[PDB]
Amino acid sequence: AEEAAASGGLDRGLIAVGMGLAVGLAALGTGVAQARIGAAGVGAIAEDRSNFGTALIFLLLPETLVIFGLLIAFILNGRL
Amino acid sequence: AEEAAASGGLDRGLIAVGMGLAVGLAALGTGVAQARIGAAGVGAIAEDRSNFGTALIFLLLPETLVIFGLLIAFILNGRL
Amino acid sequence: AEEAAASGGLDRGLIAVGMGLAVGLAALGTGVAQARIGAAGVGAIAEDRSNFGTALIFLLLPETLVIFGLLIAFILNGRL
Amino acid sequence: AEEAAASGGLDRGLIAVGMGLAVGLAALGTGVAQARIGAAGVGAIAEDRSNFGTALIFLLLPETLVIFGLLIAFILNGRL
Amino acid sequence: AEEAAASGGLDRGLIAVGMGLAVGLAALGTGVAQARIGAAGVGAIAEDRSNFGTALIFLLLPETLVIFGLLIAFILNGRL
Amino acid sequence: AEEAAASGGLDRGLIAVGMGLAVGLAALGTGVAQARIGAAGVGAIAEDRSNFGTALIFLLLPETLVIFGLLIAFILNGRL
Amino acid sequence: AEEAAASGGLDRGLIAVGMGLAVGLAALGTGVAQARIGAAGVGAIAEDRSNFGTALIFLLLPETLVIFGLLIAFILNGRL
Amino acid sequence: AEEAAASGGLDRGLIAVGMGLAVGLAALGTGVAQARIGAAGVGAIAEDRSNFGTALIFLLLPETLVIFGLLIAFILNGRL
Amino acid sequence: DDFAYLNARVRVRRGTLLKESFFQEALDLSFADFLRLLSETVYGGELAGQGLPDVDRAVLRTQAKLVGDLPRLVTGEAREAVRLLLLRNDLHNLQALLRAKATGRPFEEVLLLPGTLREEVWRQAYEAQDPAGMAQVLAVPGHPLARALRAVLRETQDLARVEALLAKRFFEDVAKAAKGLDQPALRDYLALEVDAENLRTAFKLQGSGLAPDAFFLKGGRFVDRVRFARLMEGDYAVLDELSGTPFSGLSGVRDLKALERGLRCVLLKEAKKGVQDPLGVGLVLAYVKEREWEAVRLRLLARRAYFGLPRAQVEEEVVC
Amino acid sequence: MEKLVLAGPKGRAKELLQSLQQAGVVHLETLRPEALSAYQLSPEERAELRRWEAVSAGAEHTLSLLGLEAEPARPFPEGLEAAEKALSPIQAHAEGLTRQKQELEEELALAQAYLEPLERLAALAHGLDKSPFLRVIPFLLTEKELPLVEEALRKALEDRYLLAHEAYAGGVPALVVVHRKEVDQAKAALSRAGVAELRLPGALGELPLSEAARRLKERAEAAPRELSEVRQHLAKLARESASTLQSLWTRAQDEVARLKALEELASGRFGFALLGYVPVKAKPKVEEANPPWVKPFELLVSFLNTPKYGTFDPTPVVPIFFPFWFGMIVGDIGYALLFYLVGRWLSGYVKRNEPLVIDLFALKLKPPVLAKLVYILNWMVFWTVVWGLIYGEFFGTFLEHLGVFGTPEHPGLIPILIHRIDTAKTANLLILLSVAFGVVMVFAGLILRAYLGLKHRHMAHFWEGVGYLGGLLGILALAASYLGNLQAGWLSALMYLGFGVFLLSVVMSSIWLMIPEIFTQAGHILSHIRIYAVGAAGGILAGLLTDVGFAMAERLGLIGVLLGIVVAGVLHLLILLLTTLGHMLQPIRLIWVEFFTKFGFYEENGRPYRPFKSVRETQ
Repeated sequence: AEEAAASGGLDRGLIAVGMGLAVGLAALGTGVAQARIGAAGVGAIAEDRSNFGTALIFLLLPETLVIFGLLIAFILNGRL
Repeated sequence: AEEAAASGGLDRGLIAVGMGLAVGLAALGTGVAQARIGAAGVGAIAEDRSNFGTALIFLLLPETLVIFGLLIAFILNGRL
Repeated sequence: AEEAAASGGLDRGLIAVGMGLAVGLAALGTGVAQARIGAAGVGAIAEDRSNFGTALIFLLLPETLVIFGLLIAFILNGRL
Repeated sequence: AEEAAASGGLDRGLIAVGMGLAVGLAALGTGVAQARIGAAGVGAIAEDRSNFGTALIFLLLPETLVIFGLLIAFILNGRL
Repeated sequence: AEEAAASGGLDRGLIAVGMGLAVGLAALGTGVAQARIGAAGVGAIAEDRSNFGTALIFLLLPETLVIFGLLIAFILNGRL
Repeated sequence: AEEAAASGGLDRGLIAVGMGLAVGLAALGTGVAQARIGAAGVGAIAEDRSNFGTALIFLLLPETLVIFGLLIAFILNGRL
Repeated sequence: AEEAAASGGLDRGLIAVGMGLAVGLAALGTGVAQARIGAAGVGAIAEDRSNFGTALIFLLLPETLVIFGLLIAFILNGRL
Repeated sequence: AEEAAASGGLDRGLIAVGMGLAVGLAALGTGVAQARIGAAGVGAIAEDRSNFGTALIFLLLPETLVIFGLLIAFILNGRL
Repeated sequence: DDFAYLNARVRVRRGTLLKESFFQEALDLSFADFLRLLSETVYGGELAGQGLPDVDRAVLRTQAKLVGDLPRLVTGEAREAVRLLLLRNDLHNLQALLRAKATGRPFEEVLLLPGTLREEVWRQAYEAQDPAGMAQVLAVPGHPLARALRAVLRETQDLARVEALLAKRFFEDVAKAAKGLDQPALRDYLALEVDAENLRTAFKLQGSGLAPDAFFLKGGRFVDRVRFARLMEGDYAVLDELSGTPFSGLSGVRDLKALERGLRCVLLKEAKKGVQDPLGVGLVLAYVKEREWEAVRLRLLARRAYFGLPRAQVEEEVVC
Repeated sequence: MEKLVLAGPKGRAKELLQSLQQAGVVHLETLRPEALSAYQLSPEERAELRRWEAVSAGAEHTLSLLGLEAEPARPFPEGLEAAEKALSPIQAHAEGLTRQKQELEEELALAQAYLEPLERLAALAHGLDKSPFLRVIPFLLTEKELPLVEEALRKALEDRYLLAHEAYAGGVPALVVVHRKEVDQAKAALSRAGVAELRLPGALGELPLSEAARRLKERAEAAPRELSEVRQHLAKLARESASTLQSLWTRAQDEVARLKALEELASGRFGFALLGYVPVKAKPKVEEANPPWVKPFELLVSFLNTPKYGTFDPTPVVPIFFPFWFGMIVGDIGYALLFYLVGRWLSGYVKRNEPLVIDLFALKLKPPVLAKLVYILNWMVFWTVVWGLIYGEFFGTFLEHLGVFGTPEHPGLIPILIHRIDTAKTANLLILLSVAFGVVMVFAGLILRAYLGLKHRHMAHFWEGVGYLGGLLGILALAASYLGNLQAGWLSALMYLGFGVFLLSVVMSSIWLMIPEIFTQAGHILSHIRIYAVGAAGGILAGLLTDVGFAMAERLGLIGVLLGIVVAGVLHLLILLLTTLGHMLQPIRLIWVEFFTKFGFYEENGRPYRPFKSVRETQ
């Protein structure tokens, strides 16, 4: 919903319970992923400075999942 | 739900109950994601003082995961 | 909730469930971040007494998360 | 006052679940966070008795999360 | 609720469900900390009796966490 | 209900169901913690054949929690 | 335990659920507690044929949680 | 008693729900336990290629806990 | 399983490790004063005679009870992780044992300490009279170093070859298992051990006319086939392009002794900063390199003192 | 006059000098390290030191062998010559006795193992083990191995071999007897099965079986009698002369320390150094110069006199501990009542333990010297149990009453039925009464913390320490708005806004580069509140376990319940102890929030000087 008054929906409340799951689990997961690449990145600098770039390209990838999740939650709930 | 003031309808309650799942699960994810890089991160300094900066900038990224989960929650809660 | 001390509505009880999660879970995440980084800090002091501080600055960063949970609970139960 | 009953109520029971999350989750994170610090603490006293002070300060440190969680639960449940 | 000599009531019963989560979780965290440290304490005394006292002090510390979870729980249910 | 209660029915039964969660979780934390150490502990007994006992006593310490939590549920579920 | 009419009844069910929990939960904690210590301990006898007696006394200490839960469960939900 | 909610109503309903938890948890704690002993057991057959009999029996010991929980529940709801 | 008790047992032990300031004192001492000093330490606690055979023995026996007793004290997933570390000290025993059976020489004048294969496994193996039977007796503790041995023994019965293909196949075996047991601390180290091995295989076999690709096995960080080929021609300009690795210090160095010194000091360093990761195998990792390196300096300081060698000949090799 | 040499630290130059000046030593002049150089020990001096170490070590060696080691504080002045002549006969005698003893013990251990097999084996081929015509080979087989071995030998050796066995209770020692020159073949057959030849250590192994078997039977009978004697002679020697060694040990050790002192001072390893002169008379004189409260205070005076920083006395610690510490004991039915008894066993004596002998002569599990030190501690425990018995009637104010609550002083069925500390109003005030002391301690630590930076003259500590104390006021302010709501705490709802300005406004004057970290300063405030609350409430919980341990938890309560509940009560005792000892660690856990964070206290993250836990161990 809106913070302003311009929404109402008996259906929507149920949609909020179900959608809270998807964002929350995607952020959990994306984070756990992120950490492995970040620890790996510590190693990457250690091995060779020049290919800090390699850590960067892999590291972008789990971000896509939360971001995708945020858009799904808005469409299903909060679009109006 | 409501932003200002406590919920006064059963429907407002039920939405609040769902929305909590997203900020909780995220909140946990920021936590786990910080630890693997964070523990290593001390090691970054240790090995190479100059590239202490490299460890921090990775750690910062999981903070993003909570703020994205909050924004969905902040908007969605106000009305049904 | 914002109104709860010895009685309250059924509705109010429901906002208290959902918002309760957000803070509790931050504390949870803080503790996991702390476990790994704290444990690493015990290595650092052991080796050299003087760089207790580096461990402390890295550690100071997951505290921010516990404070973030508080604010979500605070706003959503009822705006200051 | 803050958090009390004498008669209970239907409203109270839902209030009781909500306040229960905060203490329970915080203590779980305190327990693990301590546990790791506690393992590493064997090592601090062992190398030198000149870092033995440092080990005591580390051990006290994960308590703050649980204390903080007691407080959020009392406040929410005793503010009008 | 009450805990004078009985706690019977459908309403109170709701409070009983709510609190037991908090005890549960707090007790769970205690289990991981206390045991690991206790094993660690038996190694300390076996090599060196000059650290027999540190080993004992560490054991006690996780006991506070499980009692916290009981005390909150009693409080919501009619107090002590 | 119990043989030291004389209040049964639907009312005692909700409390019994609900409070039952706490002991079960106290057993879970106790469980996982006793097992890890106990396995390492076989090597302890193996080494110390005159101080074999020490190993035995450390095992007993996590159990203290489960049993303590049962006794708390006993009070709550019957005090007559 | 028993099933009858004088170890049976509707009155008996309220007792049976609570007391039944006591074996279940005690059983939960016992399975995990016993497994690692028992896994390693049977192994010792395979390696070293002088640890078999030690392994058997050692094994019963985690067995104690189910035996305890069982005594509560049996007596309270016995006859009368 | 039995598991019903129309052969005793609301009073009965509580027994059925609570008893399910004892079995469900008996099954979780056993299931995980079986894995640990299995994992260690492989070593024992490789090491001693005729001490096949020792590995199978050690494994049997966690099964005991599910036969314990699952029967207790069954006898009690078998009364009616 | 689990390192929870075991790490804790090692943390008490890290207390009685020999700090840098002992070796500093020891150089200033004669052999008589060295002997009084040595007896304070835990290696000193196994001492049985003033002379050289006895110093070598007190050192070894200290390593046998405080370090070689670690794999027994754990089982399973813990045990495989700890085991890989222990395995290098077991390979040293194995290569010598395999050589006593084959060339018919006595059981004696070999390295024996417990690790993963016990003393009795080495005696039963010795007394075995078929190489295949010798191999099943070794396969009893369970480890990747059996599986490595077993394949090489199928191709050949020639001593020099079994030694080389076993070592090559063994580090390859180690690497795959280790990658699958995770942790950043172990991974960084593993990479260095393989990189160091690669350099070192190239040095030992230098100028034998052989293939340079045979000295490179996966696990690397910055080294490759071409550096090996140039190195094999005798060119050390390859080490002068090697930076971004902690072998930055090998640049402008061309003596085999300085080069190899360098690799052992680098490996020491990685492990010493693994105590910012003490969880799991990290701490044990640091503990084994330090007990090994310590033991080595007391043996060099004892030799240096007894025979009155020049101070600078050993002062440099007793510090990194 | 006698020349005397003095050292101290640079920081206490004036305080050390004033004290020495008073003490006896006169003519105190300062000496810098360059002056101390060139006064390193001459080679002769080093030889005395080497020799003093040998005597020290040499005693430790003799005295350990003889029995137990004990280090007294009583030396006996003697020469180099006198001490070495003392030491040489006893070390020699004892070395000799222990060697016999080891040989006697190893012989027994082998003979106990291998007499029965060698007897069996010898018997089987009696008088045919010393013949050249026949060859015998002994070896052990288990029931399992016996068939394989027989097959292997039979195929290898045809039917002109003799395999005989005779039992012994378990496996069989077997003997194969074969012709001379058929030895290699015979051996080869055992080796293929994996069985090998049994040979014993030393001459016995090499002797014919019949000789070896007769002699082993003889050694097992003789050894235990001779072992007894050697152990006896050794015991007497300890008994008579354990003291001689101990007194040499102490004296030798004092001389080693003196000569080490001069080598350190000589390399200019003490920063403040003095020279001065004492007459022979003055030489002793220099070295020479309500119990709960007074008693620990008189020992603490030794730490009053040595300061180390801007710190104040470590003595505020002890009266903060005592109220809070006594109030962890609050039972009156089988908690504080049982615990009364415990006090007497540590402040008297028991023999109901084994490692503990009689306490009255200073003999415990703890070392005999440590046990004499912890007399004071044991008293301080005795004072805690006593006062806890009084605070057990304080608790019984909230229980017992004949009208206010529904439980008499002693019901006539069983003492105590149901606790009546389950009143909601009653639990809250005892928690809030307890909280008030925790607050008093927050002010006392941060007020000293500021005074610390004023008199240690580092403004950065002064400024930070003042500011953090503003936050306490905000913390309490905010609470009142929730404990009294708007009925009370509407007298601090507007001061709170400004209390928040004070937290930050003084801290920023030092700047500081981690402003967030101030959160953790607010964490320390919060703990004093929660710990005192835990100290009351968790204390009260201790009592409420005693419900089901020495209070009605059988039938409806009746006469029989009194002596029936004790089944669960004893089991409950060890459980109860473990959790309540956990509370008694709260006083020190509280103290350390402030003590190691330099709140008018010496410590601050490391640094020499003990945690108060260890100080109070002996006091």
